[PDB]
Amino acid sequence: EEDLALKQQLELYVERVQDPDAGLQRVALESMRQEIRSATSSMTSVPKPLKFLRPHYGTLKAFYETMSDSDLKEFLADILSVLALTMSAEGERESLKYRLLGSEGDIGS
Repeated sequence: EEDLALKQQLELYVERVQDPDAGLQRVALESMRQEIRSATSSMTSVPKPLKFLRPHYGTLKAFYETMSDSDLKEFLADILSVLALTMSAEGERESLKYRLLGSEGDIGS
């Protein structure tokens, strides 16, 4: 039940990111960043959040393409740069392109 609840939370966060409200978008993106940081600390297995968020990579890419410049854009660029680790085809430099457009936040996080 816990895995299903986490998957439901992830898809709900994606839907809230798709919502036009800037505040809700910021809240969802911050929650996604927090959970990604928490899960990545597990060195013993591929994070489940990545496995659950794999299908939404194209939708998030389109949403990035549809947004105007803003801090939300930088946070979403950081998220997509982190996500490209598992979905970028060999030779597709999406991660670096989104990182150069991302924030100058601490890489180690």
